[PDB]
Amino acid sequence: QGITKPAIRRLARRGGVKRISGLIYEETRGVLKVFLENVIRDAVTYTEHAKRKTVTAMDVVYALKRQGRTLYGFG
Amino acid sequence: PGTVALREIRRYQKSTELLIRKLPFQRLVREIAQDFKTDLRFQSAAIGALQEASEAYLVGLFEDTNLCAIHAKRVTIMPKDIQLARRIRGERA
Amino acid sequence: QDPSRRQIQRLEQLLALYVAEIRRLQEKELDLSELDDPDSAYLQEARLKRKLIRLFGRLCELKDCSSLTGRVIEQRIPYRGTRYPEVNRRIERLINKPGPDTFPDYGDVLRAVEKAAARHSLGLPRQQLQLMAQDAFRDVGIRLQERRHLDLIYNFGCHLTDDYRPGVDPALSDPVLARRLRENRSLAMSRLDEVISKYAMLQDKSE
Repeated sequence: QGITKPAIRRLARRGGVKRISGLIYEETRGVLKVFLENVIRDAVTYTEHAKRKTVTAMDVVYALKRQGRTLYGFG
Repeated sequence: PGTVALREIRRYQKSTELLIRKLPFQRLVREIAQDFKTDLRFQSAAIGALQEASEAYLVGLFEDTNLCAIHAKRVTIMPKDIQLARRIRGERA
Repeated sequence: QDPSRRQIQRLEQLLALYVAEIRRLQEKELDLSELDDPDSAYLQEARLKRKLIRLFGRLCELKDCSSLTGRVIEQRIPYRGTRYPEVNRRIERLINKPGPDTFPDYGDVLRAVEKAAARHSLGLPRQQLQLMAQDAFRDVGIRLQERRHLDLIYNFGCHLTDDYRPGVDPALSDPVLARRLRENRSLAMSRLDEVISKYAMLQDKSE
C-alpha cells in the first residue's frame, strides 16, 4: 500500500516494460523490501562492528558493494 | 558554477529524478528497521543511497525482464517472465 | 552589464549556501520516529535539492547556456549494428528519443526494422528480419542498461561516500566480521530467490 501502483508502473516503464500483471505490484513491493532488508542487514553489521550508534552512508556503501553487481564499478 | 563543482550539481539533479516518493520510502526503511528491532539510527545520506540503489535495482530487474521478452505479439509482463529473465541474465544482487 | 553581473553573483552565492545546507542535512542522524516524520531531515534535504536545481536552471537561462549538466545518460547512443544503414539510422533515432523513459520493447525494435525495410524496399525474408531485429534489440538494450548503470555509479552518493576504496573494507582484516557478512549474504540470496519463486508459483496457481 505504501509504494504505489503509479510508481511501480513508472519503474517498469523506466526499464522498457510497457505492461505489467496484477501480481507484479505486490511482487515489486516484496522484492524491494527483501533487497532493502539485505542492504540494511549488512550495513547494520558493519556499523555494530565499529561500535557506533548511527548507520553511516559508508556502511550502506560497504553493504551495497556486497549485493552482487548492484554498484558494480563504483570505486 | 563558481563556488560549486558541476559534479555535485549532476548529483543533486539525479536526486530530483527519483521515481519513488521520498516519504513512503522513508517509511519503508522505517518498517524494516522496526522488523529488525534496530536500536540504531540512520544518517540522511544513508537513506538517500538506499533509495538511489533500490530504484536502480528495480529498474534493472525490469530491464532484464524486457531484454528476455521476445514475442511475435506484445505481451504483458507476469511473474514467471521475471523469474526466467533472472535465470538467463542472473540475479543482479 | 554591471547590475546583471552583481545579480549572477548573488544567485551563485545563494547556490553555494544551498549546497552547504544540503551538506549539513545529509549528515543528520534520524531516529526511527523521524523516519515517519514528513518534515524529517531527508525530506528537507529533498526540497532543498529541488529548489537548488530550480535556481540552477534560472542561472543557465540567465547565462545563454542550456540546463544540461553533462550527464552520461545524456550521451547519444549510436547504432551501426546491421550492415543496412537505413535501419541503423531509424534504430538510432528510436533509442535516442527525447525523454527519461525511452527504453524500447523488442516490439518497438521489430516494428522499426519492418517499417524501414518496407519503406527502403529491400528484400526482407521474414525469419531473417525477426532474427536481425532480435539481435538489434539485445545490442541496443544492453547499451541502454550499461548507460543507466554508469549514470548511477558516476553520480552516486555524496561527499561522505566519495572516499570509498574497496581495499579499506574492515571485513578483509577481521574474520569475525567477514563470517557474519558471509552468513548474511547467504540469507540475502536465499531470500531474494524465495520471493521470485513465491510470486512465480502464485502466478502458476492463478493460471
